[PDB]
Amino acid sequence: GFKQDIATLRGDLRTYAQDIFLAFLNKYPDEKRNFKNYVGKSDQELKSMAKFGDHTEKVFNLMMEVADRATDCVPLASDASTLVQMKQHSGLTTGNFEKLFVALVEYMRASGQSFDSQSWDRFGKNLVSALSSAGMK
Ligand code: HEM
Ligand SMILES: *c1c(C)c(O)cc(C(C)C)c1O
Ligand SMILES: CC(C)C1=CC(=O)C(C)C=C1O
Ligand SMILES: CC(C)C1=CC(=O)C(C)C=C1O
Ligand SMILES: CC(C)C1=CC(=O)[C@H](C)C=C1O
Repeated sequence: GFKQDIATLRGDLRTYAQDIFLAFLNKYPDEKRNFKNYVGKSDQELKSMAKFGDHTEKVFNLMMEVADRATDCVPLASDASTLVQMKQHSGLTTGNFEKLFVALVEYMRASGQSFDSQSWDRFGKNLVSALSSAGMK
C-alpha cells in the first residue's frame, strides 16, 4: 500500500526521483518553461548534471515526507502551506502539480511493480486540493 511504496521509493530515491521527474518532463514538454537549464538535453545528459540530480532528489525527499505525514493519503495543511509559500514555487499553479502526479501514477502503472497507484492518484488530487486551499491559483 501507500506506506510501503514510500519505503520502496526511499530505498532507491535518487533513481526513482530522476526517472519520475524525466517521465513528467517528457510527458509535458511545455513544463520545461519552469526549467531553462534542461532545454536541449537528453535524459542521460540530465542525469549527468549535478544540479538536475541534487534538485530532483530534494523535490522527492520533501514529497516523501509529505506523503509520510499524510493520513489516508490526505496531506497536512501545513505541508501544503509550505509548498505554496516557497520562493521557488512563486510562478506555479495547481496544474503544474497535477501533471507531476499524473506522470508519477503513469510511471507506477508501467513499472513491473506492486505500487498502489490508486493511492498515489488520490494523494495527488488531495495535494492539489490542499495547495488550492492554501492559496495556489
Ligand atoms: C509534491 C511536489 C513538489 C515538491 C515536494 C517540491 C519541492 C521542491 C523543493 C524542495 C525545491 C528546492 C530544491 C533545491 O533548491 O535544490 C523545489 C524547487 C523547484 N521546484 Fe518544486 N516541488 C514540487 C513540485 C514542483 C512542480 C510541480 C514544479 C513545476 C512544474 C516545481 C518547480 C520547482 C522549481 C522551478 C524549483 C526551483 C528551480 C530550480 O533550481 O530547479 N516543483 N521544489
Ligand atoms: C490512501 C490511503 C493511504 C488510504 O488508506 C486510502 C486511500 C483511498 C482508498 C481513499 C488513499 O488514497
Ligand atoms: C519549453 C517550451 C518552449 C516548449 C513547449 C512545447 O509545447 C514543446 C513541444 C516544446 C518546448 O520546448
Ligand atoms: C524536480 C527537479 C528537477 C527540481 C530540482 C530543483 O533543484 C528544483 C530547484 C526544482 C525542481 O523541480
Ligand atoms: C482499506 C481499503 C478499503 C483500501 C485502502 C487503500 O489504501 C486502497 C488503495 C484501497 C482500499 O480499498
